[PDB]
Amino acid sequence: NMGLEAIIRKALM
Amino acid sequence: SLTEIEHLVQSVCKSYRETCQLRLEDLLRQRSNIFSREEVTGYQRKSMWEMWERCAHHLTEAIQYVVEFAKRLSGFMELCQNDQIVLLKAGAMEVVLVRMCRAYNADNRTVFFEGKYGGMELFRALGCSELISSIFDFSHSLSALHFSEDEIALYTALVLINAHRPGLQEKRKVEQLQYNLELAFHHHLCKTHRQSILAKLPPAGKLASLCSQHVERLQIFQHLHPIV
Ligand SMILES: CC(=O)N1C[C@H](C(=O)Nc2ccc(C)cc2C)[C@@H](c2nnc([C@H]3C[C@@H](CC(C)C)C3)n2C2CC2)C1
Repeated sequence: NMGLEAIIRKALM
Repeated sequence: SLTEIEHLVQSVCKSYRETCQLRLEDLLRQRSNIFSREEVTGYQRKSMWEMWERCAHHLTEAIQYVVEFAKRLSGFMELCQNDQIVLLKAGAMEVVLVRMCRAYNADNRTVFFEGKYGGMELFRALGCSELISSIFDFSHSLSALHFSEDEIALYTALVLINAHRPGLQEKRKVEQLQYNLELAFHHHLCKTHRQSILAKLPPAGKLASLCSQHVERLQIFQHLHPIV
């Protein structure tokens, strides 16, 4: 899901 | 060696405890703090949007903790950025649902929410009775199994570290990490006489996917609703 991806990208970096 | 496996188990547990929001002792202690009927009606009268806004903010908050969990895992940071993301996309929400059984109290069928426990009725404003009810049943089933902290830590590690996710670049590296985790977890299950528990697990894929969809629906339509 793209919504989930946005949260994850930010959290990683 | 046997000692090497044990290093892995303690390490995974360390990282899981480090990235839980509240220590399990704290969750159990606060089971006594229970929302009064008036506080329940407080939540029930809120607008659909307001309730989903709060719920999604907490769904999001939990996912971020799951990302921290992955960071602290042994080989995870060594994987390429693409893989790190693929695995988190596919598994983070499922981890969130597993971690949720910790905050559910089976005695009275109530759950930790914003400082106090309350029942299923607390979420009437969300409107999705079938979905909410299913999330409760899922947590109820997991609680019945009496997963220990160590079991949750290792199992959730395996939910993330899955080598069959579409889109992985370095499949072999991920197999290496998954296999070591299956080794450590299998050893731990043997010593504790708990080998059969993973057979009893309820299925989490459909549920986590619905939660992810609701989280996304709110981000997409934020301009249509009040500033937050
Ligand atoms: C210790 C701690 O920091 N928290 C514990 C909370 C908890 O897991 N509660 C809970 C458990 C089981 C069940 C069945 C329901 C709930 C609400 C955790 C929390 N608060 N809020 C939510 C969303 C989940 C969503 C509710 C769902 C009915 C849509 C709101 N969540 C979970 C983490 C995503 C914060």
